[PDB]
Amino acid sequence: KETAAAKFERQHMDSSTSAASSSNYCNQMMKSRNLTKDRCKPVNTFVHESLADVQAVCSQKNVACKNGQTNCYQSYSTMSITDCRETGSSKYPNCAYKTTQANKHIIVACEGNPYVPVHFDASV
Repeated sequence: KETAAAKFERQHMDSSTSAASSSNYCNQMMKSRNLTKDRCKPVNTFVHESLADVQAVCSQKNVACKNGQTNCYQSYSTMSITDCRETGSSKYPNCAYKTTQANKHIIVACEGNPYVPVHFDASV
């Protein structure tokens, strides 16, 4: 079955674009990445960087995860990201999101060997 590292790439990476180009970006990407298959996921962030730069965060600033775990890392640099949050008209299966583009540091949780990101914690 899908690994946790492959699932983080499917849910959070979009190296093919530099930034969201229109208000429809979240609607199209949440659907195409299959995140609205069983239900509408309420929030999700896409990161518009190369996978090598996001995997490198695992060896950057170790910080506590919002749930208290200590295998989280904060990127030293800000990154281009897109926040997708479910709107008031969202109704399964036609899930609807608001697209917000921003430049922030990201926080991920890492595991394994190679040690790579497997959960997107927060952006700050």
